[PDB]
Order: sequence, then structure tokens, then C-alpha cells
Amino acid sequence: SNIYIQEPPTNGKVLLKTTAGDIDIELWSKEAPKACRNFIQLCLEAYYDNTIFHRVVPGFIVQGGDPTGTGSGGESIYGAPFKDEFHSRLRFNRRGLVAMANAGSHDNGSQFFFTLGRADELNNKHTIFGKVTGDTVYNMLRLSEVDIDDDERPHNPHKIKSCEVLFNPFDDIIPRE
Amino acid sequence: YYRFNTGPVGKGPGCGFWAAGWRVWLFFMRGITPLLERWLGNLLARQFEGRHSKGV
Amino acid sequence: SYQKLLKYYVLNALKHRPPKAQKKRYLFRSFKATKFFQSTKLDWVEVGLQVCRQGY
Amino acid sequence: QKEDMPPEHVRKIIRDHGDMTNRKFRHDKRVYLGALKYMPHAVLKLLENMPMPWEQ
Amino acid sequence: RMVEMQKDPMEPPRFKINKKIPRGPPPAPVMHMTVKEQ
Amino acid sequence: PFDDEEPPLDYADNILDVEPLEAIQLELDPEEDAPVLDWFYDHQPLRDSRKYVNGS
Ligand SMILES: O=P(O)(O)O[C@H]1[C@H](OP(=O)(O)O)[C@@H](OP(=O)(O)O)[C@H](OP(=O)(O)O)[C@@H](OP(=O)(O)O)[C@H]1OP(=O)(O)O
Repeated sequence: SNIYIQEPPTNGKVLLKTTAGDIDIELWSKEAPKACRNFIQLCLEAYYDNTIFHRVVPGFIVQGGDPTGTGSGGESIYGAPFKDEFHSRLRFNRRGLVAMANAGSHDNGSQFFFTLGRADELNNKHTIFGKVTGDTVYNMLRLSEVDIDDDERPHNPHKIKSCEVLFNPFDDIIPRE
Repeated sequence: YYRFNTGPVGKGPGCGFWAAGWRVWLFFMRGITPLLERWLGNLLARQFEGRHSKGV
Repeated sequence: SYQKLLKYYVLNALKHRPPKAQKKRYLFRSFKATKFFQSTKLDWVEVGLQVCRQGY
Repeated sequence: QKEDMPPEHVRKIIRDHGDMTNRKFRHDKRVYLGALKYMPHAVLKLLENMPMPWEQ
Repeated sequence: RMVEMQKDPMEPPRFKINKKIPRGPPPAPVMHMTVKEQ
Repeated sequence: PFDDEEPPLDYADNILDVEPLEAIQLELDPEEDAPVLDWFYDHQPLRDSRKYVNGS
């Protein structure tokens, strides 16, 4: 009577209220303290409010986190793109993963994406700072249901209306004004 | 297990007291080590030197 | 089981030849004196992990 | 005396070589394989030093 | 100054010996029949 | 305790950072068990004492 699923335990929790419904994100702040610190503070700063999801690749990812909505924008709390963080225990085997988009190494911005399925080619490339909880999973997937226009852009892109941090693992985060 | 589960304590799963079992495998390993050294030695030697041609 | 443990006990006692011949050869001292080995100190757990990886 | 080294040294070596599948490594593949002969020895020394249940 | 090279103790037998080549070749002098017998 | 397809853990990445979580221990009486009590559950109890043991 044993069916094993191996993954390190998470820490922290953040609620995303979107046009597609609620999304609960469990974060790994032991493995990815830098990108989870960035994400938590940017959520506390109202930086993700009314930010659309500008890129949807069917069965691959749905991408958001740009205040400008163009997809080339966004910035971190560190005044510069911060470092990538990888682990053998964090992989993409499945949909339900919340990871950092980049144009290359150490390029990490404020943009992030949800995994619509397996991507084995993004391994050791994008950092995985979180996962969506099963109960809220379907809502994430509704982010990916749109009529997609040119250059992977939805015609009516879903938005992030607000942000709630349910559990903050970091003591020292001070949101910027 | 008999001695341990003597009184109130039941047939349940939780008895730790390995020391004994642990000993036993170590004695095993003490002897088997030289065997495996000799056998794995030969395995490696066949792999690298070649199976001896003569069967002399 | 008690009967079988006595059987092991007695057999060991009966069987107990002295070493009968002795050599003081040392393995780790030979390995350690040679430049290909270095020594350190690690967490047991950490070594264990390292050994399993090495065996794989 | 063979003074002992920083523990991170061995940590990093293995982490570099974690699978000796890297094109760069090459010659370790022969060397690593050779060791197999003393692996059981290593196991016995590992196991006999388990930590006991009162040690963290 | 001749120095012997240190051998790696976990190195396997380097090269392969099995190959087989026919036995090599002066005789000492020996110094040692009737029809019916034939 | 882990899947086959799950690779072995870097000690340094997970284990090193994390706390050790309490061992078994026992609540020795401060009064009656005092002699033994200060070093009872240390690794090699009285290693550094020129009074109690030979030495290292
Ligand atoms: O009572 P448990 O803690 O569950 O122990 C059981 C059980 O012991 P008892 O029946 O004596 O209580 C089995 O006994 P049997 O069912 O075979 O009579 C024993 O089996 P063995 O006689 O082969 O030891 C079995 O082990 P297993 O399930 O492998 O047979 C062992 O539990 P474990 O499996 O936990 O040892």
C-alpha cells in the first residue's frame, strides 16, 4: 500500500485573484528564496494588479507579470534582473508549476508563467519558485482558454485583479512605496 | 519483539532496537568483502585485460 | 528461536580456532599515504549519499 | 602528516562529476570503474559507523 | 634523477594480453632392413 | 523511501541547511543521575578528559 510522490515541502502561500478565478500558489522559499522574495514583495506592492496574461501557448505555458502588458517589460525589486536558481528536486514533470520567465541566464524579471503541461526543455533554464494547489488548479487552466490572436496574444487576456499573501516565510520584506 | 512487547504495549509496529540486526549484516559484510574484492577484481580484469584466450 | 540462538552460540564456541597465522597489513593507511586519496571529515549522512551515488 | 582538507572540496568534486557522462571527464570513467573493486570495503566501513538513535 | 611514477590503485588492467602467436623454432646430431623382415 | 527515477539528494542543497530534529534522548534525573548526566548522550562521551579515558 505505497504510492510515492517525491517533492520537497513548500513554504509560504500566496493568493492570486484573477478573472479566471482564485489561484493558490504554494512557494518553495527554501529552494528559491530570491525569486520568492521578489514575488512576495511585488505582490505586497500591488505591482501585479490589473496585469494581464499576455502569452498563451496551448498546452505549454501561460505567461503574465508584465505591468506594461507588452511582454518585454517588468522589473524586479532588486533594481536589476536577478540570478537563476536550480535544483534537481525541482523539475518540470507536470502542469501546475509556477516559474520565472527570462530571455537568458540571470535575466529573471518580474514576469512569471504557469505550466500548462510538461516541458522538459525548460529544465535548468527557468527557475521554479512555486506550484498551484490542486483545488485551484482548474482555474489556472481557465487562464489558458481564450481565442488567441497573432504572436500568442489572447484577444481578451485574463487579468490579475488583486493579490493576497496568505503566508509570508520572509521576516524582513519591506514593500517599496 | 517478545520481550519488548511485554505488558500494555501491543503487537503494533513500533519497536526500534536494531543494534542486533545491524550486527548481523556487518558480520556478513566482513566476510563477503574479500569475496567481492576477488570476484569484482576478476570481473574488471576480464573487462579490461580480456577473457584469457588459452583456456589453457 | 531461543533454541536456534543457542545452536549458533555453541557452534561459535566450538569453532574458535585462534587466528593461527597473522599479518598486520593495512588498507586505508596505504590508500591514505598515496596522493590519490584525500582525507576530510563529513556528515555521515552526507557520506552515505555520496556512496550511493558512487555505487550507481 | 596528511593534513585534512576543507569539506567543501570533496563536495564539489562529486557534484561536478555527478554523472561521469560529461564529455570533459573522459578519464575518470576508467578510473572510477576500477574502484568498484573496493566498493564493498567502503560499504562495510559506512555501515559500521551508523549514528545510533540518540545522536542527531 | 629517475623517479618511479605513482600508480592509481583503482586503475584496471590497462591493456589486453590474450593475443596468441605461434611457437618459435639447431638439432644435436644423432650419433646412434632385410627384405624378409620388411 | 524514494522513487527509482528520483536522483539521490545533494546533501548540501537540502540537508545541510536544515535543522536536525530532536533525537530520542531520555529525561535523566538531575539529582540521582548527575554523574553520568552531563555527558551521557554525547557521541564519544568522555573523549576529551584525561581523567576518564585514555585520550583520543
Ligand atoms: O503482529 P505484527 O506486528 O503484524 O507481526 C506480523 C505477524 O506476527 P504475528 O502474526 O505473530 O502477530 C506475522 O505472523 P504470521 O502472520 O506469519 O503468523 C509475521 O509473519 P512471520 O510469521 O513470517 O513473521 C509478519 O511478517 P510478514 O507480514 O512478513 O509475514 C509480522 O509483521 P511484519 O510483516 O510486520 O513482520
